[PDB]
Amino acid sequence: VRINVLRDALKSICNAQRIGKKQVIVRPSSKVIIEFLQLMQKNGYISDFAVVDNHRSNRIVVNLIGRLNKAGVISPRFDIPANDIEKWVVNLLPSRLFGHIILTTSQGIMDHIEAQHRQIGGKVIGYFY
Amino acid sequence: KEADVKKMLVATTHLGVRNIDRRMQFYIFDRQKDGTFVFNLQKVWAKIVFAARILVTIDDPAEIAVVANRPDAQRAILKFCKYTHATAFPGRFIPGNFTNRMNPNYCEPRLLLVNDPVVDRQAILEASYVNIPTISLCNSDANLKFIDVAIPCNNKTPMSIGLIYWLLAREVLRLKGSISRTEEWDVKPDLFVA
Amino acid sequence: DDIGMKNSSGVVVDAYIPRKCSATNRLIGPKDHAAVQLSVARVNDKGKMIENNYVTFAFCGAIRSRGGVDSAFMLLAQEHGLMER
Amino acid sequence: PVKRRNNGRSKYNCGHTNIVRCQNCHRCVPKDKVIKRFTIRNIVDNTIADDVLNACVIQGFAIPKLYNKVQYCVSCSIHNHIVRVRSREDRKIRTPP
Amino acid sequence: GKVRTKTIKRAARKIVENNYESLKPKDFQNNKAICSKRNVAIIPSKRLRNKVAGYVTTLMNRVVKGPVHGISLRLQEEERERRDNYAPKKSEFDVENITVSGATQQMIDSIGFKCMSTSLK
Amino acid sequence: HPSTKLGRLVKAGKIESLYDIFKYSLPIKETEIIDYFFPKSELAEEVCNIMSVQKQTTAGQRTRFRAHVIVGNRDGFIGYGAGVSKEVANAIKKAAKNARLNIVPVRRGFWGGKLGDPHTVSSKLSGKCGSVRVRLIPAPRGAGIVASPTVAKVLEFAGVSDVFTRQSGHSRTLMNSVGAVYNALKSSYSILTPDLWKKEQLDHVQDIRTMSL
Amino acid sequence: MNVDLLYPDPVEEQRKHKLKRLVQGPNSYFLEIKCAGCQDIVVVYSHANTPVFCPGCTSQISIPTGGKCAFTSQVERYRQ
RNA sequence: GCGAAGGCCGGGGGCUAGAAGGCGAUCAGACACCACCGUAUUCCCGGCCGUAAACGGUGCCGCCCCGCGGCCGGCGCGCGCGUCCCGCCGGCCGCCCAGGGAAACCGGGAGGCUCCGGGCUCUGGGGGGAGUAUGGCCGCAAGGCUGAAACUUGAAGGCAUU
RNA sequence: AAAAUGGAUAA
Repeated sequence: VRINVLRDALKSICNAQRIGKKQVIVRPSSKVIIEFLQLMQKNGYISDFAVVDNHRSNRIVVNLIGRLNKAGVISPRFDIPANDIEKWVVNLLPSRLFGHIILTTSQGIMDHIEAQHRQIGGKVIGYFY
Repeated sequence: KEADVKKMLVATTHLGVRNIDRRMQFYIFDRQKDGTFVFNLQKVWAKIVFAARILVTIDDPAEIAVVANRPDAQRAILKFCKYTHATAFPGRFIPGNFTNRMNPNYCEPRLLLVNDPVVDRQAILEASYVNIPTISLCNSDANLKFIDVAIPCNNKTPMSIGLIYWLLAREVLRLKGSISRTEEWDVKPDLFVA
Repeated sequence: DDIGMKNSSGVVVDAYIPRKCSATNRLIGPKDHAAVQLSVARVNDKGKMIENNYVTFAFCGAIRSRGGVDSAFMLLAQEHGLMER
Repeated sequence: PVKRRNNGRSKYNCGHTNIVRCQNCHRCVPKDKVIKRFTIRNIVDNTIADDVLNACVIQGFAIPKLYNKVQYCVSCSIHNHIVRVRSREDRKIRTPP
Repeated sequence: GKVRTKTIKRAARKIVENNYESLKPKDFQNNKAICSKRNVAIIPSKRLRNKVAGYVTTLMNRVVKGPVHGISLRLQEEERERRDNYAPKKSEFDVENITVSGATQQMIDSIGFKCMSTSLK
Repeated sequence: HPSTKLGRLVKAGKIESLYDIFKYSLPIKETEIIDYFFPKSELAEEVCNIMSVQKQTTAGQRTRFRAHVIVGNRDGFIGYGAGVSKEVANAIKKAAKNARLNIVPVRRGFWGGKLGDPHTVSSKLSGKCGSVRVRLIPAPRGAGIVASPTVAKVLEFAGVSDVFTRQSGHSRTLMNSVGAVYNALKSSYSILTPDLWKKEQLDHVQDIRTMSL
Repeated sequence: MNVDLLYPDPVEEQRKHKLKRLVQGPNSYFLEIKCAGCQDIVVVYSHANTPVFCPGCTSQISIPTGGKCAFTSQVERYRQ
């Protein structure tokens, strides 16, 4: 059984960007995997994305400007205390200055900076750098 | 040019070997009754004219050196080296010609031109160590490693190697405007044959 | 484009900045050997002459080893336009 | 260390092979670890090449030829020199010599 | 059993390419004079002079008939040059090829000029 | 003479500043060139472990000595190269020569606050050589260099004075521990960040091999 | 050739497996047969793995096959 | 639930090999190896037993991952029309691009990890003592499964190079 | 065809 849609899909993005693979393919698509990609495209780590709505699992198209290093998901999706979002940042972030950890908060899918600006905490979904 | 296309079809340059790779499928054209591959000559011109274009970039054409270990060829390289201003590095490659500060044949070329990677692999390998962009001219089976560009060509007959070397040199000099400028070439197609 | 790390003042403070591969955007390495800033030459055509000034393409060291440096080139100069489709 | 990837046998996808015995040792080695080189030879030694045919009354009779596979054990073979101890580089090459 | 030492072989090669005309195919003594002729070459000791002389007489035989590589002669480079720079009296190779290969026709069709379409065919 | 095409260009001054040569990734094989390009305190050096190396042959055992030398300047430059020779001192000289050729540019970094001039490392740069796996983690201003006594001093010559390290493997090996860190320190420039993602440059006529004095 | 997955050449999708297509769907289609009294369309399953019978007749129009079903009488291509 | 081989229980069998046993040579002594003879066994039907270098010494599903291949089972499209050519899937395999690892080397993973987090399960923690003792439990037994401690010792051990 | 052995301790 495909236990996690996001992990395989994020490994596949990263796999394409080591082989260059300007055009990348994600086969199983979930709303969260779209929300992760808009967050990435808005950041600019990935250039853009789309999904071909075949009337089954909706396959996803990924376009990467090629400037990508490691993009992995953190599951088990531990909820993080708002005060200690940084301890997870120390382990998963290259430099406190750059990088992003996408969390899920009630207000909506939000990145590490937005969470501490609102002083809020959420379940870790993944790290994109 | 229809008379050069007739010459290219005469050279049998449009012939290929058994199989191609992901990169080579671009130059592939068709399958014969026996099964070796064939190449579209449009791909031959773009690659050879591109090679002419890229070859004028480095001042001191000895720096755009030529290396080959193919019996049918070497002579064509030895004719190109004469018609252009390049230096041939043929026969035994002397592995470590490019490296070794005290090498009898110290070589530091700025660009490289080969007869093909498979015939002498040391040549293409010796690009990575010495920071050198490398070019070769290959048949349908193409191990395209380290090579900026590669040109589909038979590389099976002295005549085929000769006519692509003639077409390259004619274009290299014509693209420069040094001679010909698309006029009858100063040397014949048969001059480069072994 | 203000490329490079900066202080609170905003001047580039990371000393040397490595160039980027044209096809993968990976930074050409400090001791990477295969990656090269080779130059491609345009022609007047009516002039039929080199104009002395022309574009350069950096082929990343990794792509050279991977073997895709050739198919990358046709695309690199296709967007530039000098090479045909 | 694994001297060879085949691990010394050609057993692939089965997990079992039928077992035979060395012509010499009579050691039982599964079909996969067996030399098995096919033999075809004239029944009288080629030294009696045509001496027999000149002696043979019947016209156009050809000397009978044996067509027997010889199955030897690995241990028996190296000591009878049917195959030698190859070098690390030499082991991968096949091409029956 | 006799095989020559490297010192003799190396010098002998120099003496055969320094002067092929002066050296002799069978006369060891003519070569012996050239081997020990002060400015031409010096061999310390007669036996070493004799050693080079025997080889330079055999090497003279080698150069005379089908010379092995590593030896240079004035005539050899010039004589080779004439054959390499000889182009066919008239290059009859191009002519009209005729006999079209089976699918080669499409490649000419797909580049804008037909190579005498159905004339070589 | 100057043996290399780059070596003559360096003495001539056609290509100047070590940082420019590193930018074009030109292999440097001339020892004399580094001393000419940088005369500032020459290079600070350390002789890390001259190990004893042996080959048992017939009657007795041959004993070469293998030495690893750290040569560096606190301008984001660290040099780690080694040499082995029968003479113990000669090995050190051969190592210093190697240490000159493989001097590697270190990016250097600014932490959460860019208060002044770079003393921190760039990202959590990580390199492994042998079995020793080491990650250089950026550290706060007051944090200095935390690592093995020998590994930390390699960092001081590199010029990072704000780093955190956790090397894992057979660390007792001076040969690969201080070697794995060298891979990490060089990796500093191989890594990339969003400002570095901006596409510019491609000056073309600036190729070191193209330049002729 | 800078084709990307978003628009794959039709032949590529037609060559690949009907599940491994950027748009997955039916490999099979409806192919006509000809019967007594009919010059018009007599559509049938292209890959019938079961017997179809001559309209108003006892004999079976399509032979059973794991793949596309074969026929013993005159037949008409796809849809017309 | 099934599970090689050997064992064992009750019937049968009984050719050949052949645990034991005798025997010759064999050597200092061989009661070992090599001959010769031979019971159990091998064979069969109903039972137990529950082990193996049960091996790919690589758990189980899941997904991406580079070219050259061989075989194999369906399954297609064009060619002249062949048991062709390109392949599409499920396997069987050889070489191996990345990449990994102490390396041998895996690379259809032993890759996508210190830039560590798809899920479920077992199992280990220096080397002996020790699969030992005992407490069970299962078995006709032989034994299997679970499973100690006291005590000792500085190396044991992997792949490599000379 | 027949061949077993070599104290400890440093070198």
